[PDB]
Order: sequence, then structure tokens, then C-alpha cells
Amino acid sequence: EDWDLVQTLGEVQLAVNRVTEEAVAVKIVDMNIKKEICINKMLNHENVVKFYGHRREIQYLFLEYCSGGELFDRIEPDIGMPEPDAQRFFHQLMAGVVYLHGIGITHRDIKPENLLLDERDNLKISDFGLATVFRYNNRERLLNKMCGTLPYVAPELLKRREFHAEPVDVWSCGIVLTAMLAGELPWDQPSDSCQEYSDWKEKKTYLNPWKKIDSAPLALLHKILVENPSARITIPDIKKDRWYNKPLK
Ligand SMILES: c1cc(-c2cnc3cnc(-c4cn[nH]c4)cn23)n[nH]1
Repeated sequence: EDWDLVQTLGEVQLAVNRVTEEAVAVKIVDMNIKKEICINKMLNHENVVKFYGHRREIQYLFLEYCSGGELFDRIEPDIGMPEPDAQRFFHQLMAGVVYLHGIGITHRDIKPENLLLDERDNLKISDFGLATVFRYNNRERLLNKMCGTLPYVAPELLKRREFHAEPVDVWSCGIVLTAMLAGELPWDQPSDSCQEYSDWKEKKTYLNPWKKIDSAPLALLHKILVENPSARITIPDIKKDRWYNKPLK
């Protein structure tokens, strides 16, 4: 029953059980947090950070501990990571996202800061403070709230009053893939005012980060980073992508 607050992780602390020595993460929030707990209660997947419980003393959330830390730290600046590790993390990111979308949940803030790694280096999607329901009773609800982080955010979120939830997450996963591959973020935001975004739209891939990316992965990125959320590739189709299914190492 008794957990020692060993150290601060993120506030968030690592907790080690007094008897077991088991490690768990405790998110400390002094009074969005009611919804974060609700959503956590629905989630069970090996690519999502497991929820253990909560106690209302200041609110305390008990979350799986990931020794590996954030994926952000596995990306070398201006370099990225070896293509096979990227693909592996991407396969796990996809499995995690498929799951969430299956139980009608959208994370809404997918970035390497929120993708934790366990001891086996297995990816876990983390932090559902911005997540919301986009399907209930088999009924889809369009989203209108602006959420996320600007480099990661999809273009429709900027230019449209309402948008579908799933293509938004798919876009951020592609930005994440781009970061793993090139060790850099392509633009500050996906807007025409942004010069870098325009260059991509114009297909100038001889520029960075795209120049650092092999043709097979890049072909997938062309499918993912499509301005029209209706034309954008969907997850079931990412699954059929050649690079996605390319044996690596
Ligand atoms: C930064 C965060 C972490 C880490 C390791 N395990 C966890 C579990 N949950 C979190 C977390 C962070 N925000 N909300 C939950 C961070 N973790 N490591 N480095």
C-alpha cells in the first residue's frame, strides 16, 4: 500500500512500492482532470500507458512507469535515429493509435514528449489530459476546439471551424515519423504564411528535413502530410504502405 516518492520525472514523480519495490508514476495535480481520469478508465493496451487508479486527497493519478523515458530523447538532433528503430516505434505508435480510435478516443497531442518507452523499449502513448471522445454509440462527433502543439498540429485545425478527429492524429504521427527520421521538425506550423510548409506543398524535397529521408519512408510521408484531411491516407492504408512493410536492419 505504501509508495516512496523516489524522484521527480516530469508534476510527475516515480513511486517505488515500499514492499514490492514496483515502480509507478504519480501525476500530481492541485485544483479537465475529471475527464482525464474517465478516459484512463477505458484504456487497456500494451502501447498505451496503463492506468492503475486515483486518490482524491490535490489529485493523484497512478500510471505505468516507463524506464525508457520519452522517445524525444532517442532522437539525435539533426540526425534522427536508425531507420529500423524508427519503423519499429512507428509500428507501435500505429497499434496504439488504432486502439484508441477503435474505442472512439483521440489523444489530440501526439509528439515525442508524450511517447514513452518501457524497459524493453516498447512505445506507450501518454497523457490524456487533452484527449476527448470523438465516437460514442457509433456516432462520430466533429471537433472544434484547438488543441495540441503547433509543429505537430494538422492544417485543418488552423483553417476550419470543425474537423474529423482521426486525420488529426494521423498527421501528428507523420510529423513524429519525420522527427525520428531527420532529427528535425519541418515547420513551425502548417500554414501558408510559413515558408517551410509552402515548400513541402510545392514538393521541394531536395530541402531539409526531406533530403535526409530515404525514398520509401518519404513516399509514406507524402501520403500522410496531405493538406486535405479527406485526401489524407488513413491508418488501415498506412498498414499497406511499402516502407511500413519493409523488413529492416
Ligand atoms: C518524462 C516522463 C517520463 C515518464 C516515465 N514514465 C511516465 C509516466 N507518465 C508520465 C506522464 C507525464 N505526464 N503525464 C504522465 C511520464 N513518464 N520520463 N520522462
